[PDB]
Amino acid sequence: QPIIQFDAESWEAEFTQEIQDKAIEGLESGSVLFFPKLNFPLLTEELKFLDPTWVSGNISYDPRSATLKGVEGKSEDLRLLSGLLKRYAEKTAAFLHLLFPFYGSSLKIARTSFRPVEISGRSARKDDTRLHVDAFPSSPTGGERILRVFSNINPQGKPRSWRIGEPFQNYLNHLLPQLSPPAPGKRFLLYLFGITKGYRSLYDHYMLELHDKGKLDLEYQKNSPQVAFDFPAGSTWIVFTDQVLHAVDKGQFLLEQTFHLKVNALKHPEKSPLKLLETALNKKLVSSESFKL
Ligand SMILES: [Fe+3]
Repeated sequence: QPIIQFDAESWEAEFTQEIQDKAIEGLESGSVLFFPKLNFPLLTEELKFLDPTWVSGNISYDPRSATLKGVEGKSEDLRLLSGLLKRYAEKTAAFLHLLFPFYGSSLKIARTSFRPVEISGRSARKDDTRLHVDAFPSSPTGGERILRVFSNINPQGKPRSWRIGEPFQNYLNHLLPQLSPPAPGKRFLLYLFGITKGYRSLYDHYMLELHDKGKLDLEYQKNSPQVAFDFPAGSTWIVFTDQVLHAVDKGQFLLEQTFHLKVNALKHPEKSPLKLLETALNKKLVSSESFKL
């Protein structure tokens, strides 16, 4: 069940335990949780930002530090834009705490993003029209999960077209023969040189290889099992993007919020990419891992 549909229409929705169960089981199994009626409204004063020219170098906001990046302009405009992204951070965070009480306080918010550039007009590694799991060369996770909340805020009713691929285990299996260990010492140099933020764990190395090799595998991109789904304007969806194979084909105006979650906070840690990779390669893939006696 690549997509599980939910009825919630409010960011302050109260959830029964049955729906909370459905959500966590689905999320952890690598489904997209889809909320067709959960719209994220904009203030009249924010409507001006529905314009791709605000991107100056893909605008980001760090709720932890209340800092906005990737955009230039007058102070008042940056203030408004920061307010928009801040509100998205707040609402998504509240919603996740209402929906996933099992995770308790283990949900750690990360960066908020506003994507006002049209997708259809968009290197092979960066081509997000190619199925991939999320892995960022400059930003290793150390095994932590990448959980994202997305909202289509297109004011012309245009959907956001995605493709959803096969389960992670199948993707990993398909690509296994192409995986290779890192060159000795190379990850340490990336760290010393500031190319990576923190040290790239072996887990991160392998997720990057899956991401990259998968994107270059043209036969796989073309022929692997995948479903095309249009997320309507005014909808929201929630995905472990390090586990769900995904690609975006068209659309414009998206808010996105990243959260991180430690593997030991999961209901079924064995389903995580970290544990699946550690099992497949029979080794510990993050050196900083906690040790269970
Ligand atoms: Fe992605």
